Amino acid sequence: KHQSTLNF
Amino acid sequence: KHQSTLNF
Amino acid sequence: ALEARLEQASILKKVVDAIKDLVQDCNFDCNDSGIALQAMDNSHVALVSMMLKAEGFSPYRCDRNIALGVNLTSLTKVLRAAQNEDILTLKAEPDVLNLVFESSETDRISEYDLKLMDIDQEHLGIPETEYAATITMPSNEFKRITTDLMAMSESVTIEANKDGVKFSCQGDIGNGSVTLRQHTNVEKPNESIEIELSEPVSLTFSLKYLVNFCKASALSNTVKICLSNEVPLLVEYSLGGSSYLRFYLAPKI
Amino acid sequence: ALEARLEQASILKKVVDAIKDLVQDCNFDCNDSGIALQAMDNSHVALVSMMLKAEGFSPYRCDRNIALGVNLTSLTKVLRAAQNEDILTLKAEPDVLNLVFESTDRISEYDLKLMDIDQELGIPETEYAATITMPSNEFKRITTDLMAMSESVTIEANKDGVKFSCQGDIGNGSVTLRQHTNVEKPNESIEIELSEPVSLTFSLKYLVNFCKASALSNTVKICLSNEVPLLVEYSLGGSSYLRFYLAPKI
Amino acid sequence: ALEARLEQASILKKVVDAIKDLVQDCNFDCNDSGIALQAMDNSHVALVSMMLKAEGFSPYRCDRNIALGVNLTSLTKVLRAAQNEDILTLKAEPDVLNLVFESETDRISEYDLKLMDIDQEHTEYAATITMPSNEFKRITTDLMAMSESVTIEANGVKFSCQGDIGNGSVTLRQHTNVEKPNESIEIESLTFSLKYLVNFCKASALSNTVKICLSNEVPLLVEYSLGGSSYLRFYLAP
Ligand code: NA
Ligand code: NA
Ligand code: NA
Ligand code: NA
Ligand code: NA
Ligand code: NA
Ligand code: NA
Ligand code: NA
Repeated sequence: KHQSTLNF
Repeated sequence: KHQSTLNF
Repeated sequence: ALEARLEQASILKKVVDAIKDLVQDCNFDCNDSGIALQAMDNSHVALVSMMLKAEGFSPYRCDRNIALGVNLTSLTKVLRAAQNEDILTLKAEPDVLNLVFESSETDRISEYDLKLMDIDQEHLGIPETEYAATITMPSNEFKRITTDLMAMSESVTIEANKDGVKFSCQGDIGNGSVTLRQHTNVEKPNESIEIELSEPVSLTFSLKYLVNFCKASALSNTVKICLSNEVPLLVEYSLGGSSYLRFYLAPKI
Repeated sequence: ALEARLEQASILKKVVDAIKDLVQDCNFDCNDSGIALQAMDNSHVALVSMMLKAEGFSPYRCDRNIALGVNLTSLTKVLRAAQNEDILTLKAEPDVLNLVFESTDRISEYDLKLMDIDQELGIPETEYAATITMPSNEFKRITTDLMAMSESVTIEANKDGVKFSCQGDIGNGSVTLRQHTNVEKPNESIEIELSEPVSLTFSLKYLVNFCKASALSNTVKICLSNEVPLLVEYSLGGSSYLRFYLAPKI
Repeated sequence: ALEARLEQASILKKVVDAIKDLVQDCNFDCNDSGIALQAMDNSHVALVSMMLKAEGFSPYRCDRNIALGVNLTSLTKVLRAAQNEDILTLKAEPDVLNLVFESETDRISEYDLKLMDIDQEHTEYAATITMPSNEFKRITTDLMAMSESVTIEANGVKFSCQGDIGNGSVTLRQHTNVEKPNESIEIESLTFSLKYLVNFCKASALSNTVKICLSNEVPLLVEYSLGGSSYLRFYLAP
């Protein structure tokens, strides 16, 4: 539904 | 010379 | 209602590419004879008449007469996702046209459900017409001539007699003409210029429309241009069997 | 500090061409292992991770660890002046990156002004739920085609195959690829390693951008996990690579 | 006055395509030696000098010296309607230039181009470099990405520039290619606009080699030599 940010 | 419309 | 398999998607991609700049919305009419399209441009100057006969599919199944109301930009966006050599299946019950594209190479399957629209058919019946002149010529020759003359004029006059056909124009920069003599090419029959004429005939047409019709050049190696003082110009791209793509164009007067 | 010779400029031209629309400014990190790049796009949605290993050069000499802070538009303008089959030498002491392009006896020499760029990141070694190996051009065709009709693609993997699907104003689209081994043309294979079925959604704008790397590698590895970002890997000769990481839509 | 037949339209299409971005209006000068063009760009920085010698036609007939005042955009629109391998005939009495294009087939294209009245405004170099046309195109196009100006140094030859992103040079050593003579660099310091040089390089398709002639006293000559003693020449102020 919506754009997550980068999460390592 | 003006553009006529289709006539069948 | 409809289950129609083409051995190659190519045909449907070229037809839509050839038609989509003349006509935005239109109905594909499906019956036991196959799939027809009859659509006028917004100006009522040009009429597109297509028939893909049932024989051209493998197989063709129509259980019920249906219209598929399609936006040709939407349909183009879907047909772009088909390779020329993909096996294409059309299926409908309809709110949606189901398209399946199967690779000729891998086991890859593309599946599209295209939202259809209600579109009121503007169909008019075209009489069987005895034209004054018909010119058969290579499609690419007709594309070359219309594109070239459009650089220097909005209009082309088409003159036919026993000897040949002349396309001529005039513009701000001066005059242009292209003359083709009747000739039979024995080795390359599609390169022939064949002229059947009951009487000499001359009419004037918009090059913008003719150039548009020439986007169908890849469908057929030859094109039939049919002329009469009484009736609109027929530009016909004849296909395998009795299938065809036909463009009718009102003349300038 | 640096003296690095590539037998063919081609590789460096393709890498920069593949990355320059995602990332404007970035550091090339030079050490004894070779040349690395790790840069996020402005949105922090996408991460580019490149390594040209020392083995890929002939020779590679690093006397001192250095960062080359480069504008990729500037670098592109310079790399355009290299023929694919030119011998490319990188040299640096640095305020300037020296590039030499050798044909004939023709020599091109560029001194590119560098900028100070503050380096950002550790990526964990990840056991993905599914990996799909497929031809690069197949992935380019699919992402480009679906982008015509949608901003988003769902990637579904199982033992049998992988499905890319989308929905938009005009309707629904999907492309399904079955696991298959091509004996004659191995790059045309669809190989699926999966510990469990997995489905995630991504921006097609980003995926299409990653597909500008299609000319670097005949195959592309797409790696999926509910826990971690998408890995799109273009494996190169030896253990060199171009990798794109993409945060999913949730 | 004029009846000039070229075996192939190609040559006239390439010449106009090569010239039309430098020069809009200009005169084709027809005499018994053949067809000449001498036109400055609007800035009077660059001069185009073309001669298609009579020998290049089959046949060439001039009965009266004439100027054909032509807009090159108009002429381009007409020449696009000629296939490379068409037989091209130019005919004039003149208010009009008659062009006939003959096919393979029996097809005949005929154009009458409206002419305009255009007032005609009618060196031992220090260095000449002969090099492949495409090499000169590659160098000028590449350096133009990063600079408005190129310095040309000769003794081999070095093209160098500097700009916002840094410095660039290309060095060519004198070398004879025995198998592929057009690939040779034959040699027997000034600064120029790359915008103009790149424009001249639109003539690359006319000739496999280009002659660059340099002198402290006189403008740069960039010459695309053609069959026999016909030529396309560009002159550029430094
Ligand atoms: Na209709
Ligand atoms: Na036909
Ligand atoms: Na037929
Ligand atoms: Na070292
Ligand atoms: Na590898
Ligand atoms: Na004479
Ligand atoms: Na020559
Ligand atoms: Na010569």
